[PDB]
Amino acid sequence: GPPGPPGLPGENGPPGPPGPP
Amino acid sequence: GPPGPPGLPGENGPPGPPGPP
Amino acid sequence: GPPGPPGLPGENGPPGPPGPP
Amino acid sequence: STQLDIVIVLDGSNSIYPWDSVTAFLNDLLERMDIGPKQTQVGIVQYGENVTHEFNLNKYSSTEEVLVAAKKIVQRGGRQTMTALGIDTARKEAFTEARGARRGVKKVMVIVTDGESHDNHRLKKVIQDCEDENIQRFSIAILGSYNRGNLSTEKFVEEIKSIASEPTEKHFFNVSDELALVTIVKTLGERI
Ligand SMILES: [Mg+2]
Repeated sequence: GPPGPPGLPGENGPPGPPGPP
Repeated sequence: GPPGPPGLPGENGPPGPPGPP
Repeated sequence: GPPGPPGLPGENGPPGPPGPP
Repeated sequence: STQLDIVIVLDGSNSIYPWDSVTAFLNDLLERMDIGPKQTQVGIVQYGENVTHEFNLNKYSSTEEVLVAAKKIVQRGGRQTMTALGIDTARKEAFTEARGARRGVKKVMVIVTDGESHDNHRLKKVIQDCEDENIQRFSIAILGSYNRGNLSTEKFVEEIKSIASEPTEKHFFNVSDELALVTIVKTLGERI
């Protein structure tokens, strides 16, 4: 019949890079 | 009609923004 | 029925460290 | 005595797709593994938001038992993936005598990852620990992000492949590589 419910969202992304020193 | 199962999960999030100067 | 749509991507990662002056 | 202490740590978080993929990879792994009446003890551990244990290391004595156990441990989901906790909890809570580990005969640690190292400090501490204790560590990468273009997945998994300072050809493998599993066993024949 009809399609199922949407999947679960992913996990938090990786940390950002160091700023301009 | 019988509904389908849950969809595929989400991928990991995008990298964080660059740090401050 | 068929599997549901893919889940949303993960949340944006944390900001990077400050550039050591 | 061709016996050895092997642990496999898998993740079933949101970054991982249909568990049929890893169970098929584990299927082919256990199939090639020579799990006799008293040799090749493999423990399957699942991680994510916590570390769950379904079977013990010396809970079986046959390829068929470990193969069934591997596909029996199905992860329905995980809030996050903590690679560093997988390595940590495996060398202590899986490689413990009360959990069926031997007297320390060839400590083999096989872990899967997708690329989510939120803390390199914890994993580096466990790495230096297992490096001093000369544990045979193997890291497998699973690709299941669809890939909507050349986003350079190499720069995403690089963080985990750098865990081992030794040749990546004998430490870092892929889920879609069956020769990788053969490479593990052939090099596991040695004492290190
Ligand atoms: Mg994950």
